Amino acid sequence: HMAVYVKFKVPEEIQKELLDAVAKAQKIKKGANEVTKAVERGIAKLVIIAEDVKPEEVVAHLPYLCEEKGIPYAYVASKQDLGKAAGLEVAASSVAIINEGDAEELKVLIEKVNVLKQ
Repeated sequence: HMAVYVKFKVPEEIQKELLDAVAKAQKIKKGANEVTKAVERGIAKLVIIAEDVKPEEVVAHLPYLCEEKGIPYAYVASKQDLGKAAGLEVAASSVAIINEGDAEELKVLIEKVNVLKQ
């Protein structure tokens, strides 16, 4: 695979961690338009982007925006799965965690991602 917008590989074990962060979150934003607003306003603490978004242009601006705003981001395989972790019955291309369920887990998972992306 790897779409152009997928800038680093996130293995399955950290993908699960990401999904589980999303499911236990207290407040999220869902979908590219809401996610992009939340990064632009500086309320996202972590952005999670599906790898299988088509058209890819829906999410292709997100890694750049996140990097330019200092916001951590990473990937999961499935937008279906992402939408179910976010409490939906439809897919989500992207999720932003606004208020997380476990602070300490978020800070460990954000570092894990830093490392992946080096």
